[PDB]
Amino acid sequence: QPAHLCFRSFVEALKVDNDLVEINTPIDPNLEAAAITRRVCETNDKAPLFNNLIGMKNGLFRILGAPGSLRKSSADRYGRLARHLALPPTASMREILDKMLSASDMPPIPPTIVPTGPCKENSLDDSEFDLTELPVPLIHKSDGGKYIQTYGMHIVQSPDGTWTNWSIARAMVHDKNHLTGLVIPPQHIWQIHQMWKKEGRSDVPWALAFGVPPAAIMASSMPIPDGVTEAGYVGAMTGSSLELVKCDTNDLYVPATSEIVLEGTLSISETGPEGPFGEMHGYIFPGDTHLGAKYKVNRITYRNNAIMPMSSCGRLTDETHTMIGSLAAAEIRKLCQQNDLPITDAFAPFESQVTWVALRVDTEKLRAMKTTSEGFRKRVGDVVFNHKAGYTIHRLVLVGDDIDVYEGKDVLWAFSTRCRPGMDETLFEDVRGFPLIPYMGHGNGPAHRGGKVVSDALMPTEYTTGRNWEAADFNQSYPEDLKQKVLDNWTKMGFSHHHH
Amino acid sequence: QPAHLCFRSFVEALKVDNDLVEINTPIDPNLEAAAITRRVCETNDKAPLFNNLIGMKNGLFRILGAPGSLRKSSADRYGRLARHLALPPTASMREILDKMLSASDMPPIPPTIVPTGPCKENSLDDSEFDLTELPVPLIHKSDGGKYIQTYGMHIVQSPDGTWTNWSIARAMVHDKNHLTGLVIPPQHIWQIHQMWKKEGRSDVPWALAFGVPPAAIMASSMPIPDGVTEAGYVGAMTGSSLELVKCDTNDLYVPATSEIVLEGTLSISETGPEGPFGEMHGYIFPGDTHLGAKYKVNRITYRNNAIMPMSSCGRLTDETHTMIGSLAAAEIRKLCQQNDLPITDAFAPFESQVTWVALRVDTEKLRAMKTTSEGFRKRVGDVVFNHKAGYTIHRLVLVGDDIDVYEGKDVLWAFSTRCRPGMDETLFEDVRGFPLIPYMGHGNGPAHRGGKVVSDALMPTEYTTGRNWEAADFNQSYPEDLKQKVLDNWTKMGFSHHHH
Ligand SMILES: Cc1cc2c3c(c1C)C(C)(C)C[C@H]1C[C@@H](c4ccccc4)[C@]4(C(=O)NC(=O)N=C4N2C[C@H](O)[C@H](O)[C@H](O)COP(=O)(O)O)N31
Ligand SMILES: Cc1cc2c3c(c1C)C(C)(C)C[C@H]1C[C@@H](c4ccccc4)[C@]4(C(=O)NC(=O)N=C4N2C[C@H](O)[C@H](O)[C@H](O)COP(=O)(O)O)N31
Ligand SMILES: [K+]
Ligand SMILES: [K+]
Ligand SMILES: [K+]
Ligand SMILES: [K+]
Ligand SMILES: [Mn+2]
Ligand SMILES: [Mn+2]
Repeated sequence: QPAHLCFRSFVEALKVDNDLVEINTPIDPNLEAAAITRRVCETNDKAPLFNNLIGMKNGLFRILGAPGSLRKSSADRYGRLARHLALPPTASMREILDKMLSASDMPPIPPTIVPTGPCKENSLDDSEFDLTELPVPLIHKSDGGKYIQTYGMHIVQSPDGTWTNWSIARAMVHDKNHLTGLVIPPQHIWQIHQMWKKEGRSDVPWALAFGVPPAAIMASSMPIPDGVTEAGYVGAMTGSSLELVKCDTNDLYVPATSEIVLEGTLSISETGPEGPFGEMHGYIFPGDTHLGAKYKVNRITYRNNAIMPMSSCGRLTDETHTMIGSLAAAEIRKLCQQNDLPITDAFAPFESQVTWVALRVDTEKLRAMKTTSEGFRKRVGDVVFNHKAGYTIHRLVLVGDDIDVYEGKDVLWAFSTRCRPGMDETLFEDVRGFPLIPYMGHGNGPAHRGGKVVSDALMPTEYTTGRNWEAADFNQSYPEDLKQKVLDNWTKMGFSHHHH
Repeated sequence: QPAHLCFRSFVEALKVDNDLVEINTPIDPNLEAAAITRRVCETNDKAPLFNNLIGMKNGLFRILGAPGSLRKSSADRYGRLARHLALPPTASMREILDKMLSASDMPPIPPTIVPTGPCKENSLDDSEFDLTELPVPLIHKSDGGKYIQTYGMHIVQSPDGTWTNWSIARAMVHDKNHLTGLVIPPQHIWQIHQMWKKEGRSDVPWALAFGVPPAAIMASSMPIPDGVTEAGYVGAMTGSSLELVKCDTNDLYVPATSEIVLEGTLSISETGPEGPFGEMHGYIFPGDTHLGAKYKVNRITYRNNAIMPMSSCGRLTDETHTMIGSLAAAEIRKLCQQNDLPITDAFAPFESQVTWVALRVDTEKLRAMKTTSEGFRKRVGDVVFNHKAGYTIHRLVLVGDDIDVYEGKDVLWAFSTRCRPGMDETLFEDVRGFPLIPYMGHGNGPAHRGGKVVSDALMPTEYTTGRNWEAADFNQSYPEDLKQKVLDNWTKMGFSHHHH
């Protein structure tokens, strides 16, 4: 099975790529696995595969850390993401995001039901497992639980059957047969949960599949539109119908090659302690436990020699930056274009802890609009910050065509030099805020509202007659023939490779 | 003579350090020298010494580019600055800035007059030179003149004789015997000029010395207080009285080992076209010529085989970042402490194009103040943005004790995650602004006023009971014994030197 369609194949891909380290000696899921993974993520090292995890019994489970993190080289920086999608490992960020958006004006390719698959190789009933006895990781030393769920996909369906959503949301072990986790607005798992709560008749049928097709986990991390079933979007993106098996204890369908599947219910009434967790913005607030959603597990099915993917998230750079930020940016780019805004590109700079998105403007188009910064900033911020795709993003930075938004150095340069603090900015206090950012949930104002800004790093003549500077850099402040002479004589003179 | 006290010795130091490239084949001062230098600065390469400059005649002149720019290695990143000051080449930024501040509560060591020095080895009168016939560089292709003066020191004295100021301000050739240059408030060359203009009797006696003692050019780039004669401050800093010779045509005194000295007058009446120039923030606005100050040159004296230092300034990283930003930050640190503010450290992040300063707060002291963000932000911004040392800086970022302000990644992390846009900020519109920033002089508001902000990246409990998080990083989210085990087994397991 191809790497983008089968997690087990994905693991082999990483091995083939010389992007894997297999650890075959015993590793403790109490902190040690996650510490090694953290170090990998902070240094862009190879992904770790823990084949001998202390507490693994009856095939549950191995761990793969850092599945969507960065490689050291510039040439294949995003190669792990490219391996989620059948792209060359040198694929650019633009190419990855375009692949992720490609299905947005394609017909869905609905999934194909097959009678069995590897995820049915082993099963444990309601008398045979205990989630407290599995080798679930403690990821950060102050976490409020053992976070089994950092890289699987929750599956929930609307009561009417018309929308089946796939998404990542964290969850931790509560007891032998329950998890607790985040289920918060405006996320689709929350929107669906609310539908079941209003109906009031039953708990939500649920499955949580770990080690799913890599293309599927990418869509699970992207804010594709309300009502859109991720399976059919992934089908369209990959050009193939995904093969799904029915759960044993409910009528939901899981990828046939899922490594581990939990089947059960998401309560419409009960809650339990959840968190704290070392989160995407780089912090944990010890003791900050709050009531979260409560999941009951009725059955576990799994592959022989099952592998659990794990994100050891926190400070730069991990899946919460490479996937949450970039995939929200991609959706925001499309949203802006669908609102007739002249945006060519969007990216969430890593430097911003993925809290900013830089929007590259087609300034030819802007000029034809015959508008001003105040008006344009307002328009852009109303589109983005009133939409779910803008939820996680607190600062938008508008830049002109000379800036490569995928290069954080250049975004920081433009922001710092072209946007006058205050005057060139519009604050948005009456929009949904992202409480996980420390300055929101642990800050001086309302955790859930405001704290957003559009920062205009367009210069005045970019609205009127055209750019009126040249950069004071080697590229722009010297003629072509001179630059090439300099480069051709560089090592001759005594000064100092792309792949590396 | 020691490297910090003699430019010629400094050049040898760089050679000894394996930090110099000597180019002995003909190099054109029309763009080529500056293009090579620009490339050096954008790649942290070795400093170029152009020994065969097309147009050099009778010993005027060789060029040294990138005298205060960065080295590639992390261990000796700031080694060129350390060589200005007799510091080890591995000296940290903190150590360099502390050296630059050390003289601020020392008695001055006034200069020593000596009857001659190398700067008198050759001379040209008022019938023997023509500044249009020297190999003055064209530094950027759209510059409005040939900028002879990018790394020399202007010398001007108050009419009463009590203050002799040394400072860098740019200047370009106007004609055979005049320059034009920037002389703008609140700079000391402007303050002194204004004193002479109010007296109204004569033009200002002036000298411009190139290739001065490196310790002297560092102080020339620092906003030490009004009325303080830089020579005596450098004397105190270095523990030695600087040796100065009298000019031939006026009564000012220049360093005995200056490479090149121009003697003349700074007009109190005349102006001439100046600029545009590829400036520190990374831009040139072609055609943006304005009237600047006008200098008359009456005499040139110079060393045999004179060397002219040159800054090919613009995008990161050159002297306008390493020296302007850092030295303003140092002064701001002291200013804050002298105002009873609990600041331990200050630095202008390169990422900000040196337009921000990050201020590290002793939060134990802050807590004892029993204050709030609004009040504290106001206090800090009133101290800094009403003072000359704050002139160039448009954003101050307050951070707690866990942040190393000399590490721009960490400043960006803290800013992005701990300062709520709007609410956690105070805007300052009625302070002097820095017009050279594009968003000021070429922006939507007054070029000379406002556009400043204090951004509070202190979290709420840093004012009250203490930090209440731990970072989600390898350092903080794992116990010591585990971290050390991970590190000790890192290469054993299969994962991947300080000097490199
Ligand atoms: C890639 C990835 C995404 C995550 C998360 C993680 C990783 C690795 C972990 C490691 C588990 C950390 C936390 C961080 C935490 C978080 C919470 C909200 C927003 C962003 C992050 C959260 C989470 O716990 N809950 C949640 O609601 N959304 C998350 N997303 C974002 C969602 O996958 C993304 O928003 C999708 O678009 C949802 O799908 P939908 O559009 O509703 O169908 N997690
Ligand atoms: C290191 C350095 C400093 C510079 C400059 C340069 C370099 C290399 C060049 C390459 C020439 C580029 C321009 C950029 C330009 C600029 C203008 C104003 C402020 C900052 C930069 C300016 C300049 O042209 N004029 C000016 O007024 N001050 C400058 N400084 C700052 C001053 O040396 C610094 O401010 C000192 O504190 C002054 O001394 P004082 O305290 O008055 O005794 N230049
Ligand atoms: K999704
Ligand atoms: K602007
Ligand atoms: K000075
Ligand atoms: K704050
Ligand atoms: Mn969805
Ligand atoms: Mn001064």
